[PDB]
Amino acid sequence: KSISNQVWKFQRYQLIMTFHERPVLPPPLIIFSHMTMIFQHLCCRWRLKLFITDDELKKVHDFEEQCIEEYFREKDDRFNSSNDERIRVTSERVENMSMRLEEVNEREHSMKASLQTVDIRL
Amino acid sequence: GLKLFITDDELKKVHDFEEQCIEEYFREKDDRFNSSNDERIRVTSERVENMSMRLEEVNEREHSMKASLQTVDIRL
Amino acid sequence: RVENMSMRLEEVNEREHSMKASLQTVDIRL
Amino acid sequence: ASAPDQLSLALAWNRVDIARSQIFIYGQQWPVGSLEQAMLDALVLDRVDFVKLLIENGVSMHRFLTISRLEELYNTRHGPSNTLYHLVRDVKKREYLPPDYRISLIDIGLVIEYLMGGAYRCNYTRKRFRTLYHNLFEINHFPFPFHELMVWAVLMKRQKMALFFWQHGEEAMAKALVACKLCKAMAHEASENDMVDDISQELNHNSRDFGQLAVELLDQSYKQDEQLAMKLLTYELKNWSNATCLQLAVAAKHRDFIAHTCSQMLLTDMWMGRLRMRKNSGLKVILGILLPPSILSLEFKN
Amino acid sequence: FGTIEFQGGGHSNKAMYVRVSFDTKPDLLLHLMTKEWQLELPKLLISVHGGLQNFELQPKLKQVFGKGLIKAAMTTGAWIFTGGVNTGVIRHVGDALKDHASICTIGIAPWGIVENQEDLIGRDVVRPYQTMSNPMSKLTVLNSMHSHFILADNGTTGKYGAEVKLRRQLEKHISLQKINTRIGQGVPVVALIVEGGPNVISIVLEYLRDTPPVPVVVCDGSGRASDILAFGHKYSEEGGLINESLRDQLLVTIQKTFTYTRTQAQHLFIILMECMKKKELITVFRMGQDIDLAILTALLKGAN
Repeated sequence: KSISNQVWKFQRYQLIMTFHERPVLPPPLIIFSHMTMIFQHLCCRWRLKLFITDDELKKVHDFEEQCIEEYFREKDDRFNSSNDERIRVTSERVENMSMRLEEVNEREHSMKASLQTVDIRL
Repeated sequence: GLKLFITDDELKKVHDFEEQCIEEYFREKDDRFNSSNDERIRVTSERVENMSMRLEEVNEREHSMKASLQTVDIRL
Repeated sequence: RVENMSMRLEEVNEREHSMKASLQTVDIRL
Repeated sequence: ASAPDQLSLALAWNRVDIARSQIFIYGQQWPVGSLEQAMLDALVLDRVDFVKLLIENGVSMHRFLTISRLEELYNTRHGPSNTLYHLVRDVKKREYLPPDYRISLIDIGLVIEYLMGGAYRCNYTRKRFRTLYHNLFEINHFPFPFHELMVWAVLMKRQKMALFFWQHGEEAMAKALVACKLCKAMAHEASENDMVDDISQELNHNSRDFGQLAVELLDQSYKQDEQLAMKLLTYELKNWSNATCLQLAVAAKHRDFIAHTCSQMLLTDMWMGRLRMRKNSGLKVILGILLPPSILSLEFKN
Repeated sequence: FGTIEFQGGGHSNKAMYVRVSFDTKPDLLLHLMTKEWQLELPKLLISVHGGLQNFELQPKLKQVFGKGLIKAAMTTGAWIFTGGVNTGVIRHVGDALKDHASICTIGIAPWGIVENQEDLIGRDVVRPYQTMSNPMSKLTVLNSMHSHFILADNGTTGKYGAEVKLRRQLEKHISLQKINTRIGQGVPVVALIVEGGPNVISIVLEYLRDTPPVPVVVCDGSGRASDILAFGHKYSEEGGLINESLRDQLLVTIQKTFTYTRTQAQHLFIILMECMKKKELITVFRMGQDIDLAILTALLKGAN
């Protein structure tokens, strides 16, 4: 049921189009319709496709550029705002926090020794 | 039947009860939002961001410290 | 804990602004 | 050394942070033809960020690309394996070979009417392009060369570049569907020639990847502007064999694209026909089937 | 004149331009920027200023500055009004526009200092232009990814100052006509100062001592003149009352950040007190919110 309740929605397109190109003349009255076929085919011998032109085509191409740009921007947003990569970036920067603070404590330890060495002055 | 007719005084008390309930409902909602896990992760992350910038800034500016203090030691 | 870090680092940084004041004031003497 | 034999090694070294500042650097005077043969290398070298390095450099990927440039790019045994070589032999046998077999463009095109299937007579099989195959082997310049590199990446299954050629270009809804059915299609002939089934595993995975990308480009474009998404789904794809996105998605049998709300209310419109009625359907129209005079009391449209 | 087509420098863009003598009629430049260039009249001008030399800042100072200027240009549909060549503050607003893109950016440069002068010749012709920027030659290429450009020769090579008066009178001209809202103001010219040197103190004096009083915004955290305006701004009380300890701290950062002498520092301090008289028309953006609030607070203040 989980497949078939959209498989019929897919099978709408085959259903829509097979009638739409089928001879819209009556099914048991085509006696007159085949006759309309062979007549029109030989008489003209002697005698969904919107078919847009370059104005709209340019107003559709630049639309799709906004759609594909904003898509690839938006994908990056869910990756950089959902919890998994939030933990990843916070843990990795705390990695670097432990090295930068390491610098700060040991370097200011020698700065406290330099303040006492400046007490050997005034 | 269930349409209990009610006089003004009681109507002020049911209004007071109802306004106290709406304000406490939005209070219980905003501390559910502010103590839920995601929000804690989101704030901690942004905090860490500012921490990263500044602690690095303390590192470079102390570097200016240790150079200046050594230069002051050179003048004594 | 990181709440306490933010307040603390804030105090260390404004303090070290005061330390730049001390370093330049000692540079005035020499 | 000079920059022409610098990048030979740098593209071989695969270090994005070496020639981004070096090899090409303000002050270096680049020769002629060295970058364009370095693209002829890079596409086969599966250079994902190095092709886009040379694009940001300003290789006009248009002017670079010629008729026998794509040919030279198809006749190379470098990179990953080519299912191409199994197909070039399947479709020539369908029409009527030593490792010197020349993979003719119209054969890559034949692979097209075989794999994509259906009608879909490709642009290469055009009698107009057929006279330039004999007259050449700005004619070599392609109108929209982006598209012929899109087909290039997916034939030799090079998927890192196949996602790269897709954010750059036009008709991206079309290229998503064309690549999706074409890669479901290689997932058919890989089982037909009985190659190692792990390619069929990841070409069903790549076919479904282009499959989600067609959908999240569709529901994306829906909430931007719904009426103009109609024009995208219906207009003639002159480059992609004079076709239509719904005509190629049912060709793909990509069920989920057909079922997304946008294509469904398009389909309902066409089922309603030139009618606005859209209310108590079935019963009102069946009164018009039997009785003529009810017809005048329906809301049509224009 | 014509169109500049960039090879290299990231995405390919076409930034059409003209060559201008530095004393042209700005009214015909307004006819130019409405008809031949075909630009709409905005409701905001930022005039971004700084030192002519390259510099670097703190990282999210760059992020806040990069986001805020273009986000202002999106909330107002503003015409940003820059200094042209790819140095310093103008390289930074170039990185700012590279940070979003997705606007109406105009740069005015000297033709005498742009690299590849003889390459830059045309008559209404699309010309391929290079991002080739030799460090050996002192000639500096213009900023790449803008959309409009005026290259302005004074005849000589290697000097500034010929475009400052043109910039001043051109934005004076653009502020003289009635704005599109047309209630009794021009376009609100607002002057952003990231860092800046000694001359930007006299340019903010040319901005403040002006009718209309141009709302200027200074940017803190950047350096040089901006931090000493900040030092006179936070420790100000009732305006011009500034004592001597931070005066000497300011004078040793004028003698170390600017490396001036003692009398040059005292002279520039006289100019600093003359500028610190007016504290309300300046708006001091400080780091710690973007320059959105800074530019639009100043917009309203000088909208008057």
